[PDB]
Amino acid sequence: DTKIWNGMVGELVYGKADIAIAPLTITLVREEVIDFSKPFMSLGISIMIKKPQKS
Amino acid sequence: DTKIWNGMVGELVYGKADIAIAPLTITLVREEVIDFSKPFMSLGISIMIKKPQKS
Repeated sequence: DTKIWNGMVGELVYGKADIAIAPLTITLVREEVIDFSKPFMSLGISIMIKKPQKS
Repeated sequence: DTKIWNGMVGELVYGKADIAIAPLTITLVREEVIDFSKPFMSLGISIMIKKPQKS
């Protein structure tokens, strides 16, 4: 609605913060306003299930 | 010895090539001379063993 970044990006875009060292997912629209470094931690959606025991 | 980049980077640094779309591992010393994009394919060292035989 306002197209105003909240959160850490709103602290980075609006001069409130100097840098971010945080679990920030690199997306397209986030690089449109700030600059990421290269990723330090690759990840993806994973399947958490119960550890099974003796059906 | 010569500190001359061979390969695709030597084609990119020395103006021979315009861009690289190739399996190029992003390292520190490679970014010291050219600019990578964000990685399109995360990977790592994997363990190839024999598939369990059907004997």
